[PDB]
Amino acid sequence: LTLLNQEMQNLGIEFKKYMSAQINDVVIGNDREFDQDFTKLKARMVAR
Amino acid sequence: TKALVNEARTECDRYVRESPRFYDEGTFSIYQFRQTLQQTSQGYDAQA
Repeated sequence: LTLLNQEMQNLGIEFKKYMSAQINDVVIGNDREFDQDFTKLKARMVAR
Repeated sequence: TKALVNEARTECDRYVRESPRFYDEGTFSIYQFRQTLQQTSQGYDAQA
């Protein structure tokens, strides 16, 4: 029991790390999937 | 081990401060960013 909560605390700290990493990739375009959808959005409006 | 680790870290903290050699007009100019800001970097990105 004295060790169970230590894993829980790291889980919260580690959870924010992954979320911060994924979101950061979007702001700069590292996530290639997001860029492909984004360029589609721009093309439709200009064509529209 | 503790003594050396503390001593090593203390020296490692001195590299961060910029020496006069850090700046050199010929080697690199901080003002070339203007060329990337004067109607060059259109979006709020860091690709150019």
